[PDB]
Amino acid sequence: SQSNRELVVDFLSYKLSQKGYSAGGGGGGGGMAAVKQALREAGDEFELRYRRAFSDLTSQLHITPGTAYQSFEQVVNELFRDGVNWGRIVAFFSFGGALCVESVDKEMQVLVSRIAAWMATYLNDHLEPWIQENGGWDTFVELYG
Ligand SMILES: CC(C)(CSc1ccccc1)Nc1ccc(S(=O)(=O)NC(=O)c2ccc(N3CCN(Cc4ccccc4-c4ccccc4)CC3)cc2)cc1[N+](=O)[O-]
Repeated sequence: SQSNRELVVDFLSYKLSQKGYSAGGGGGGGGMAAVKQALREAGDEFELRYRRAFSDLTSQLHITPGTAYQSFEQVVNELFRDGVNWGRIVAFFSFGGALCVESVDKEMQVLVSRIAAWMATYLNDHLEPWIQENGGWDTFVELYG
């Protein structure tokens, strides 16, 4: 669903903007303004909390011009290996943002667009099914937002 794609572009932009960088922002364009906000906030606390499992994980996969989508999907699978939930859902995004920020550091913003697509796909072929069977996103905001 295009809706999801909007969240990715928005979340990614917010993550990049936090490090000074910039990109095609999405905090107002489409709809689901509440979802975007609730997500951004949820992402912040994500990194903050949790001592281990975060700084090392990001290193597990180093997105590269040669890297394939299959290599990125494997990292995501591990995240949702013991089921799926709003808690882990945020991880998916927080993980993508980190990759984008890294690509920029190595003068590879072009990769950013790629990560965005890779996320949109997995989002509509793994979590999408679950999200629909959990009160959609509206619930994520009602509980966490
Ligand atoms: C109230 C508050 C606002 C507090 S902050 C918060 C805490 C946890 C999750 C979200 C928000 N939100 C809040 C509280 C509790 C909840 S909750 O549904 O009970 N969910 C959790 O507590 C929770 C979910 C997943 C977790 N890991 C992710 C993947 N693994 C490696 C791991 C750990 C960390 C990062 C990446 C990875 C990872 C990387 C690469 C591949 C796979 C996994 C191990 C650890 C740890 C805790 C959700 C939310 N939520 O917003 O969705």
